[PDB]
Amino acid sequence: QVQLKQSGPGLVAPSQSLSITCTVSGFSLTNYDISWIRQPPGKGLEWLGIIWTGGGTYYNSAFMSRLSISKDNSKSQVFLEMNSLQTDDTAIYYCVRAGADYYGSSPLAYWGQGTLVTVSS
Amino acid sequence: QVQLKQSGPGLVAPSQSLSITCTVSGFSLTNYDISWIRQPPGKGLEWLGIIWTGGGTYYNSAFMSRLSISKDNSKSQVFLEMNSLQTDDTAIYYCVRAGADYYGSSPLAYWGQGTLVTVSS
Amino acid sequence: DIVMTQSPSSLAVSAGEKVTMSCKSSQSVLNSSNQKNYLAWYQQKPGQSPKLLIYWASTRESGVPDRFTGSGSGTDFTLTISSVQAEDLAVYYCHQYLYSYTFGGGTRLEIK
Amino acid sequence: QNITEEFYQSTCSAVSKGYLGALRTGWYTSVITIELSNIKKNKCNGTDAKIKLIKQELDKYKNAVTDLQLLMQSTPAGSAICSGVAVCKVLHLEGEVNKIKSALLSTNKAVVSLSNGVSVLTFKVLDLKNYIDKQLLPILNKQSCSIPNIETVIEFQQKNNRLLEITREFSVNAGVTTPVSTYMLTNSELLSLINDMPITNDQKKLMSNNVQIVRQQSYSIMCIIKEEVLAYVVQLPLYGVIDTPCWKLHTSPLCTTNTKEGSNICLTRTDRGWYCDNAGSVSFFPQAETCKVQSNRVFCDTMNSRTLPSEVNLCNVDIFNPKYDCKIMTSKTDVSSSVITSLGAIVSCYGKTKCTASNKNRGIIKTFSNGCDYVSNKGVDTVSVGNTLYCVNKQEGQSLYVKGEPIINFYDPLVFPSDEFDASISQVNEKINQSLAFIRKSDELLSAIGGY
Amino acid sequence: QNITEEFYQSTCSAVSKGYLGALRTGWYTSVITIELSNIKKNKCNGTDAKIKLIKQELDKYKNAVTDLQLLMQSTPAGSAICSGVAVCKVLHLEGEVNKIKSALLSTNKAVVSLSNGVSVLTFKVLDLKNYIDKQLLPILNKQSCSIPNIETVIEFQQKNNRLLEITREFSVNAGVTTPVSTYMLTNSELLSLINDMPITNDQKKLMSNNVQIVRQQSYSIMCIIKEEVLAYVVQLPLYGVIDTPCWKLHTSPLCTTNTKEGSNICLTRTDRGWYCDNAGSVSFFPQAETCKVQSNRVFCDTMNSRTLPSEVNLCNVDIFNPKYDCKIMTSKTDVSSSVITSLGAIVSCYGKTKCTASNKNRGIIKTFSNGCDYVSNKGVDTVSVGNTLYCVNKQEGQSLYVKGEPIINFYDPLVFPSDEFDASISQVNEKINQSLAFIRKSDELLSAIGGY
Amino acid sequence: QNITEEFYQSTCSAVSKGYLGALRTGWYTSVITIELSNIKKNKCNGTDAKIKLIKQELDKYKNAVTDLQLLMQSTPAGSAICSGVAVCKVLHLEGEVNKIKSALLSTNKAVVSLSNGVSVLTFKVLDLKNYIDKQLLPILNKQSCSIPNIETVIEFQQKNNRLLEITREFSVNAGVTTPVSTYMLTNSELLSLINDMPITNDQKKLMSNNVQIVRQQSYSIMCIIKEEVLAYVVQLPLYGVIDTPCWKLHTSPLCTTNTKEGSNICLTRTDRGWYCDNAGSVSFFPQAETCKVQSNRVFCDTMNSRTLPSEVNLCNVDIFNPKYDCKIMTSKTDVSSSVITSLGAIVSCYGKTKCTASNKNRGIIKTFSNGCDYVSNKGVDTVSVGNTLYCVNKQEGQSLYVKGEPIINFYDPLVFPSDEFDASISQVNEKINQSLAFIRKSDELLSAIGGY
Repeated sequence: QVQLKQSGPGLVAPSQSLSITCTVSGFSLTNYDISWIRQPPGKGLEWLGIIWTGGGTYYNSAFMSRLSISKDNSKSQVFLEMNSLQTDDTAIYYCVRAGADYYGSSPLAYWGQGTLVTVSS
Repeated sequence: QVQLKQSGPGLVAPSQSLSITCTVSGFSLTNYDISWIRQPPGKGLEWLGIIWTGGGTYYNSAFMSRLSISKDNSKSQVFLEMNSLQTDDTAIYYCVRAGADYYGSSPLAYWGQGTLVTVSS
Repeated sequence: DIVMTQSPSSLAVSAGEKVTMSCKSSQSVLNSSNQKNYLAWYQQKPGQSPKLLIYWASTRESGVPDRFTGSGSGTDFTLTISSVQAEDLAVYYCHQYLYSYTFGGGTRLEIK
Repeated sequence: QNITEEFYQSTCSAVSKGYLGALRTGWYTSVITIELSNIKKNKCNGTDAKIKLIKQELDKYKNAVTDLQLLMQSTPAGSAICSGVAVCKVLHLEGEVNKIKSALLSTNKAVVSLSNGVSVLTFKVLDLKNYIDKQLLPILNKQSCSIPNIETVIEFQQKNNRLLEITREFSVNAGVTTPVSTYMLTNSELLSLINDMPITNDQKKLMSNNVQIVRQQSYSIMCIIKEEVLAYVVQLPLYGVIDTPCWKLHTSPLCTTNTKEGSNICLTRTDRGWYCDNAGSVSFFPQAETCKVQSNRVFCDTMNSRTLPSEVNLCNVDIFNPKYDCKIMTSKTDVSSSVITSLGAIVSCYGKTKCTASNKNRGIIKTFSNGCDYVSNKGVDTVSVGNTLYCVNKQEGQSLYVKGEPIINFYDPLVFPSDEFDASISQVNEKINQSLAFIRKSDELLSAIGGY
Repeated sequence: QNITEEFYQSTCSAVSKGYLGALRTGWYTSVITIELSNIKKNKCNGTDAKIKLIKQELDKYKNAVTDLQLLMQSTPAGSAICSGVAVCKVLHLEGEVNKIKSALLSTNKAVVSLSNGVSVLTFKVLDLKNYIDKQLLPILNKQSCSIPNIETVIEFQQKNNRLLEITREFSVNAGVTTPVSTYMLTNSELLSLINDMPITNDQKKLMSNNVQIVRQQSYSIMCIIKEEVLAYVVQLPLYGVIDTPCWKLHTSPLCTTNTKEGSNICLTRTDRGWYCDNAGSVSFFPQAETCKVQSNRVFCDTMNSRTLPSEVNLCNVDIFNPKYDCKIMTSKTDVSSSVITSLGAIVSCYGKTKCTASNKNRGIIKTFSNGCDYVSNKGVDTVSVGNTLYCVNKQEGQSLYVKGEPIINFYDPLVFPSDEFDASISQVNEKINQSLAFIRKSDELLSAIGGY
Repeated sequence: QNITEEFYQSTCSAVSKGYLGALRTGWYTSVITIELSNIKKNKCNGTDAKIKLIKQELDKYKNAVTDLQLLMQSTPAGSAICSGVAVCKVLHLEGEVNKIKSALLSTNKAVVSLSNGVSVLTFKVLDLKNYIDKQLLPILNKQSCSIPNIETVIEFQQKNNRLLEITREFSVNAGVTTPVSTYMLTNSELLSLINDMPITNDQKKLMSNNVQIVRQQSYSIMCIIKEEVLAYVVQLPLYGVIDTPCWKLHTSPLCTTNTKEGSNICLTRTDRGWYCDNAGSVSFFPQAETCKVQSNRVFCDTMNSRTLPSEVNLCNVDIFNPKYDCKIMTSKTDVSSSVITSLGAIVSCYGKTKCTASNKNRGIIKTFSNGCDYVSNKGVDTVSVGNTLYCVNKQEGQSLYVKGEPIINFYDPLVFPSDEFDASISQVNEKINQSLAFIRKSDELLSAIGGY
């Protein structure tokens, strides 16, 4: 089987930096893309960038100035960090997966357990 | 005919630098390798580096840190210099010749007249 | 480096007899490029610089006497003096110049 | 994902399988602009060594500007430079450079629509105008030439350095440089540009995974130096297809095993090279230079490819398939030769030439017979034929040896054609038919001779 | 100026006329010299990192000098190197370097005559001897070894940088570098050198108009490092002909329109390439790499050129003219292909391959039929054949379409030759006749069947 | 030493002699390593210009490291790498980088045995880790962040410059860069590598005499970047044969002297190129690009060579010897052309073309007749054919002219073959016999017209 474990604080004061780590198990990071989706309470999901198999990233245009996604292959870990977090950014963060350069990839199949983030002082 | 004439002092204080020069006549330095061979008293001969036709050198692995051989084609001269000379290095020095890359050569035919070197203070 | 081992250390003999010295190489001295053997026999008279006697274990240097003509193969070579002479009282070295330059101990000849 | 080489002794050809190629089918032009300063007159008087160095750097900058103006005089400097040339001419029209300047004033990146009707992304890599006017221009204007900080000079040099390296690479190449160096476009800037490109997510992922091939396939065209703007078009590739099934075909001569010299007829499949799937048709790449190969993905370039119907694939597994006509070459030279494939080596030995296969630890282990035979890549690390030495690669993957009767056997050497560079199975068949027709015409001639 | 590209459907070949070419037919060699310093011993004893940097730069200079000495040991390193080699050997003679050394002690340019009887200009681009001996040599000589200013170190590095880059280029290129970089000869120095050449005013003007082509056609041969002089021969081209009428010829395959495979006979004129007028004869350039093009002005190199009688001109407008015998090839492969001319494009479609011509705003606008057809460059912007894509260059000028019956029609497929490379119309007229003679004698044979 | 260039007017072929040879038969891969520092976080809070420059240099270093990591992602990046990539994956195995890192701690050069069973020499060219950790890392760690002096910034730039240029070359060349630049391996370090290579002393001497050819034949494959190590395999050549007697063969077309067009049959021996002696067999080099030529030693590369039996040499002095069957080309084009040999030139004139030989002072001195004729290199300095011009090299050596009847005379033009890429005397004579059999059959037919 495969699994994703999420670590790091959820609550953060406004206009600070929020960090989080998704540690994977059951597959090689050098073969699986790892996105980061966000669900505000009582609202649908929205995309918050991605980091490819080669280490490159494609941030969302709205958060491109604050979002930051990194990856380490040896530990099989992914790191997400956001800056200048404001009240609107309270949500639940999921370190969802992806597949290959094909449709038959199970686009967003195995999602993390989900980490709540309440942005308040 | 061909000949080699050796100059420079032979006696030197220990842990000093000893210089020596071999001037060739009867052949072009740009065609003949000019080795340098050593003979301690009451002992056989031993190798002390060489400088090729193209100016490059291949020092002895034990003497590579101190031995220095140079040459100049115009005056047809070869220079040898050793550093940190100690008591064990008292010997007889020969600026011996060589041939070509092909084996069909006299390996060490025309040796110098021999320069004695007594390392003492 | 390849180490030369020449025997005997000393070889006393009387004039007109036969003298044979044997030199052994630690590793093969044959060259695969030119198909030759890079060993040379040198003779050093007392108070004199060494004189090239033989290279290739067969060919002699120009101007050397014909009484010295050794032979050998692989890692074993021998120098033989057909007619020992009174003025041929010298120390003889076997030398390799394939992968580096090294010399033996020196076979000593004394007339009697 | 797993490469399965298959060697067919029927033609003794090695076809690899399971490649995930990505054909290049388009270009995208980014107008990379640098903001120069139109400074030509020096007014301050200073004999200091630092001032002399600053003036020397400014002279180098002016000479670079003049060289770029000469390159513009060389401008306009298929499908490789057109859109670069097209943007070069558009920027020459009045007001276009001004609109680029106005759009890029606010941000280092923008999307600008020009009079030609095409909108392109413009990237301000270096702002030399701001540095020149704000830092060294005030010192150069005042009569004191007050420079108490050496570092600025070095900083200036650094800021100037890229431009010089931009000019130099231009000057030797007359305004068309490939591959795009790290001076035309930094890898960080290139990666940031790939995200602003109007493409799918798959294309961004593909060209972010393999960024070096993007540089190898890219271009940089001098366009215009004017109005304190140095604009060159970086023409990045565009991969319309991604992860398509691609496979390579290596071919080796197949000659008769006859010991007597003269009866050697060699049949080599000429469709050697790469094949990819694209829009239901096979893109064939004969030249081995165009298709770069990464670990498993065969990046290619349809700039010189040939479209073919799908049944050409059926020609690989079936030589005599009626669907497609395979291309072969008939020659007489039976020189022993070997080709190192991805998962082994094909070795063809004829005449008195010797062929050996050796491992690092076991030494020589195999001796090759007459004909073309294939050796795997594990347990055999080198192959020496005659005096030449081809090293067998150590790539990991399944390899299959297929027992096949040589196709040269069913063709009679007497009627077999010679030195035919490119042919076809039906083409050689009809050549044989015409030769046999001549044969039976001669038979009719001797029949008439016997009867009369 | 007015490029009148005429397309002939008789052979479907596009001839672009009205080019003002400038052939090159010789070289002028300048002995570019750098004054070095024969410094080998350092007497400085200083642990300061500035003195360490000075010593490191001096060590780099010494290693560059040693590398140049190795390159001289490589010296001497058609018509490409002869003049450089000849001056290389002359400078090796005793005193020949000394006269150049003693002739430039007052000026940076002079024409010196050597023992070979040739007088050449000797530019002195860099004077490193003066800087080394007057600035850092006094610092090294004194036991204090106090470097006064860091800008002295920076200036030393900047001056030495040209020599280091020259050494790097020579080492990687083994002493012969082309195109001449801006380190061997700056564009300002090259422009000043063109004015001192002993040539016409037209040659100087043409060279000053196109300096980039001069660099592309130039050379820089390392000659000698000796007597505190590093001399390399920069041999610039020489254009003995200027504004001659030059024209290009592009050819495309012409095959039968039959859809059935095997009946397509392809003819393609092999005289493609450039043609120029020179001394009453036509200089023919078969490959297009030699003849660069810049704004209707073509620049050509005569080393690969072939002289031809003027009558070859009427070959272009009349392939059956008895004055000249043009060159063609006969092949069987009828692969659809496109060739991009100067004012349009020729596209040959056969079999089931599809060919389209499209404008960027109107989409697909034209569909091509079987055969070779030509399209202009205005109103049509792209041509896609099968899966591959080609342009049409945006060059402006009159383009003429000439209605011509395909010459392949008069050539019967049964007697048409195959896989030919460099045949000719008079070459291909009797081997067919012999073929019919082969028929005729075979016409006797069944007559021998009939009449006995 | 004495180059005895002998020209044979029989086939008008020029064979040089007296050329020593140094064939390349092996590779020696040295793991050149650079000690990087794994620094990713900057703790400085200073806004000084020197601190800004330091941060810029560190950012350049980090971007270079990231580019090298991308190049590693391109790794493994045909023996030219087959032996080179075998060390890359060995270094990828756990602990294999650590053993090199530990062994090279004491000395900057050491022989290290790896898990593959092969021991290779490792050389620490640049210790960037020590410089970064000991000099600028303490400055970064402190909150003050005060650079001691700008000379530290300049030294950091100079040290990082080699790594930046290494990364630039790797990025533009995707890792495999050739020739090995002076940034990959300095000439002094290359000489030390040759000295410490285990080889015959003759090989050490030969490599020390010609280091430029060593660089031209070398390679530099990017292997790995990991564990604060940057390892690239520099695989130097290995010359197993030295001073072997080699010889060149230049061939020129030999066509009929008839002025009437169409009757000219051209014979040109196709075995042109270099030959060398090696282990009792002749190594033939089809093209002249592989065999670099020094003053007398023709360094070569057996990676493309072909082994041949010894008696092929007897082909040069006797083309009709039964020992070897030489290679020729039978064409029809009789274009006048010249080939410049080492000690003169062969000039072939046919038709109405004119050929002249001229001297610098005496002017034009000789006019060439129909056929191929050879002119020496002393007394003649230039040869002009038609409108094109070549030299004759002024190399010093004996040249022998041999009177030989044209072999093309013995071949009848009617039965002579055409456009044959590579024939042989046995092949030509057997096809001549076949054509004569055909004419004999037609004679049998015309006789069968009678007889009855």
